[PDB]
Amino acid sequence: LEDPYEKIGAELVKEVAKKTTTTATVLAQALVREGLRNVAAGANPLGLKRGIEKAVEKVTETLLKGAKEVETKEQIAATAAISAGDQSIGDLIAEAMDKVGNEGVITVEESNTFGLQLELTEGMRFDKGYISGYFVTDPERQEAVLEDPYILLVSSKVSTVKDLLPLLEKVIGAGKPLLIIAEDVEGEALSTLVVNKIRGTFKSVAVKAPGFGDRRKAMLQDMAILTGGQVISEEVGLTLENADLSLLGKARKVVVTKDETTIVEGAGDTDAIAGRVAQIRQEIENSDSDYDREKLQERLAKLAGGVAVIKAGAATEVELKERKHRIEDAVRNAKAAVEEGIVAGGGVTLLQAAPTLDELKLEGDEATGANIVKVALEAPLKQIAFNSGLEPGVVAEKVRNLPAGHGLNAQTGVYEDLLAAGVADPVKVTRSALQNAASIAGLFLTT
Amino acid sequence: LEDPYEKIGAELVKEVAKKTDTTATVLAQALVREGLRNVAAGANPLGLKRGIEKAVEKVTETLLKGAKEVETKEQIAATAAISAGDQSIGDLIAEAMDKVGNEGVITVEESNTFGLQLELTEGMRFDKGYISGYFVTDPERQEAVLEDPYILLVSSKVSTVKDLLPLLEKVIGAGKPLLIIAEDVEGEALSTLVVNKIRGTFKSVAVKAPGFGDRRKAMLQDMAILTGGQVISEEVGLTLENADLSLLGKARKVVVTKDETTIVEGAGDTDAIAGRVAQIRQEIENSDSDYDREKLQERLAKLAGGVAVIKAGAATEVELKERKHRIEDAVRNAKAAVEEGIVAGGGVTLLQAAPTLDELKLEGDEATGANIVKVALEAPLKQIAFNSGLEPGVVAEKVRNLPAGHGLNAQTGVYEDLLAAGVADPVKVTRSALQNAASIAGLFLTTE
Ligand SMILES: [Mg+2]
Repeated sequence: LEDPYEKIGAELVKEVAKKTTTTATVLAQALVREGLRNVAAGANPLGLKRGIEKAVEKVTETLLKGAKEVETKEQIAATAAISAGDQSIGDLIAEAMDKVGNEGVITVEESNTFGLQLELTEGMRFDKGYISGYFVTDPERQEAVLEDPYILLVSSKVSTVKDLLPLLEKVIGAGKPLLIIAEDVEGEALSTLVVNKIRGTFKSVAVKAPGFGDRRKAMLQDMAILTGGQVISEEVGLTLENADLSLLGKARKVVVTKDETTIVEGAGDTDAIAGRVAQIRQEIENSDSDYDREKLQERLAKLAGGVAVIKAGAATEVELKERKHRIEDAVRNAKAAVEEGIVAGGGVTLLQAAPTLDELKLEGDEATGANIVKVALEAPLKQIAFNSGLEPGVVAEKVRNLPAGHGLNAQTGVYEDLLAAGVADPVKVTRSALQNAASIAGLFLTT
Repeated sequence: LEDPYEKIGAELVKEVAKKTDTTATVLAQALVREGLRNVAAGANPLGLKRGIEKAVEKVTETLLKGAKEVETKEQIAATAAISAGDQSIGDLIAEAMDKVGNEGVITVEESNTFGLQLELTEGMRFDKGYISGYFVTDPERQEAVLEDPYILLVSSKVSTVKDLLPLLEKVIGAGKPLLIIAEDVEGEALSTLVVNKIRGTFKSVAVKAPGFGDRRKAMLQDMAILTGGQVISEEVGLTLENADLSLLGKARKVVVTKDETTIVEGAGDTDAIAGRVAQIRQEIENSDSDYDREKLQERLAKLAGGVAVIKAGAATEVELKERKHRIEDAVRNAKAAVEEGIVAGGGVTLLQAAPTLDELKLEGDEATGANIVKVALEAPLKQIAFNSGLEPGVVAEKVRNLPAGHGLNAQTGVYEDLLAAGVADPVKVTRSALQNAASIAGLFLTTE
């Protein structure tokens, strides 16, 4: 017996949570559900809202405090282990993470041998995707992939053709593909690119150069040095209309997604790349302004860290797929666990955070909004036990009474330390999930 | 044969000219002495003045009308190079106007490298200066300049001393200066900030946040993102007690004048910024009001625009100051050309304008007031002829006649096209000079 009016809300919250999950939705649905219930009893939608927010801030802290850290390769490997359901894969990720460090570029690649192989190379990644989604090549992943690409680096906009075709020709005359990173690519240069690309006459991609202004020119310089090319900036005697392939950097493979370009390989001497690396260590030392050291460490990281490449073997392209996926997922989990740490999954951490909300003194509407969150904190667990075909109220009461870290495991069915068991979660994820559920829920009780 | 009187008065005028704003001074003197003779011949002040005012208008629409427009990077470049006495400069500014766009912010600082530098960075200028002039650090330029500051955004009034202590404590702890932008900064809060600045204890500036109510609160948030800071509010974010330096935003430099605040190089995540600019473009499209719309789009033009910096090849001395104040003039002066156009430089475009006065209602005293104007229009060129040592009336008569758009030069001594010959003024400038003079003259007539 579910109230029609609540059901219609339920579905409006779900159809939203989609766009911005399973935890977050079930968690939102609960919040909104208790929301409408108290809004109907004459309660300020706003007061219930701010009250929720305070509750969520407080639970957040409590979750970040009571979070098991993940630092040793050994631990790290275990986290990735779970995320992929394979010890072999987690160890290879932990290896890679150790080599290039937790925050390093770790891509995964379709090897033709079989098994699982780790290789390191140079390259870097920046948060700038393709200009047009028409530059795409693997529709399912929504990525463009160039192979043995020439790299055009331009410190201005590109929109004419009169300066493009000189270069373009000389590049198709090599039967090589091309990545161009410029201030921007505007139509007549964007369309000549996207078009020749479908004609199949010319494969390529265009990406907005990262940053703004002068730092932007230094990051293009960076890329030239890490690619073996020279930045095209007519301001210093280097015409676009006049450029032999000599001015373009090369690499092994480029990969552009909706928001990040990855170059893999080089591309400039070990000398030059060392030179740049040092010079940047210099600026770092000779600066007393913290911003520039931030942005410098940043440039350094990409330039110095290089790229870890995980190689996977297979025979069905579908397996190659499922594999690439599984690994990629384990990476992002690994990285997230190394940042706020890790916590018992199963929705137990959340349901056992509820009693932290008594340390909170609020009055009326903001106090109810707090107690609403307190009830929602159990939704994820209760929801799981329901799919498990167990008794929601009943499981919420057999867990509300157990050691901090133990609850229902729907794999075995055996109430145990869920952390032990490898039912865990990166706490970033549990904290994100609550926060969104609480924005969504807030917005609802207000619009 | 100078008149001790007209002399004693031309002199008095020159001083009232050195007040705000020299073409105007010669104009104002010409209007006043001519205006005096006539007053000393019966003619009424109020009458002549009123007349001058109406006579100036006419000369205005006319000067606007005879305006060679400027759009292109060529033209624009050309203008600034004149007003700067360099063509590197001209270009460098025309360039600077290419990038940040035409009505964007273009800052000039004195650097220590040699080649005048164009750096683009994130940043912002808004229309509010220092709450108090005691924050001034360069007393010549009436400016407060702050290096590597920590910026504080507060959507409420700051008055209370105690409220800030826990934050100020932490900022003195870093040797960094602080720019505070609140609803206001008054009372013991204000004096405390000031006292400390005089002492040397602590380097700050306090500025009022722009606009009102909601719309102010939104711009604050804009400043927040552009800087990496978050707006301290008592409705979303937390109290001013137990605040962290991570809350503060930062930038390479803040310039606060009597009128304005520039934030150079905000320390914000370039993509955080981009994202917000997005949020605004959306708001614009969803906007139900053509008013709500123009506001949003200038907010947007501030974020996305950033700030052109120009560094002054130095090496090495007081020249770096002069050199700065010139580059600056060449900038407000190109921004000005574009906006209204250019005209016959020299003292010319003004002269040839007088023939536009006759189309008025030449009646009584106001008839004469206007007749005074047609006279002073000669003044500009007059003075110049007086320098290279010519015959005012002769040079003046000849030029008075030469086909619309030609006149004499200074280095050139050639009655040739002077626009082409490269000698010109922003209309606006020329229009302002006359308008000002008349306003001076305006006094000497009514008052003693
Ligand atoms: Mg300066």
